[PDB]
Amino acid sequence: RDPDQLYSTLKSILQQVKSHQSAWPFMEPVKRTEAPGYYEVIRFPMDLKTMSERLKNRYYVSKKLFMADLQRVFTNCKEYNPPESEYYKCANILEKFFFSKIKEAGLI
Amino acid sequence: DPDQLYSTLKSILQQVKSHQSAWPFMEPVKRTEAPGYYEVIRFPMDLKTMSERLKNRYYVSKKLFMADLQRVFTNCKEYNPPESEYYKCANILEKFFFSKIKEAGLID
Ligand SMILES: Cc1nn(-c2ccccc2)nc1C(N)=O
Repeated sequence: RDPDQLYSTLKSILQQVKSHQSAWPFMEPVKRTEAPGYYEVIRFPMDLKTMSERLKNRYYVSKKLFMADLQRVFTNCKEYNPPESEYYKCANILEKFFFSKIKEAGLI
Repeated sequence: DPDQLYSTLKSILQQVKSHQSAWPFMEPVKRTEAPGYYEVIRFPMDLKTMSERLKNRYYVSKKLFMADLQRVFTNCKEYNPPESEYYKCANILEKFFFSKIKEAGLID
């Protein structure tokens, strides 16, 4: 009602974010191969697989914890990448999608 | 050497407040104009409050400043529809903000 309604709603939102066509940069921990020096620059890495695990592990006891993890994915992307890069574009597209899903669910 | 941070922050904040897309963010959101804003947004922020905080010597680190200004954008994006003028302004100004922060070496 309180606790497991939240779990179901977050799982649904997170699964929908993950299936979106712009989610592909964010699906797994950034690979050093593909961004040597990423981990020198970004101090709190986050990605959607880590979020899936956190969710499964019952970490997301509130809306604000879930929002902070997902928002971190986007702020990492915008800190690391130039504004006209495909990655930055994907972040803003997926963020719009995310907020519509949050609103659609009445999450508060 | 001593007031270097203050000077950098003041310059960044001044440029952000002068930008043509800053107008939605210049002052606190009024309840009369935004139904249930303060039910949904728990950490309101605006650029007049940031100006005060800065004058008040609250911004003792780059991280405190970046968190406030990022909050201005994320509040807007959560609350408003994704094709609204406000949402468009927020992302424009957010791109501007990340470029100014990078330009000043305050991250990377
Ligand atoms: C809502 C909203 N309303 N306003 C607003 C700004 C200026 C004049 C009148 C209203 N800003 C926002 C915002 N930044 O979310």
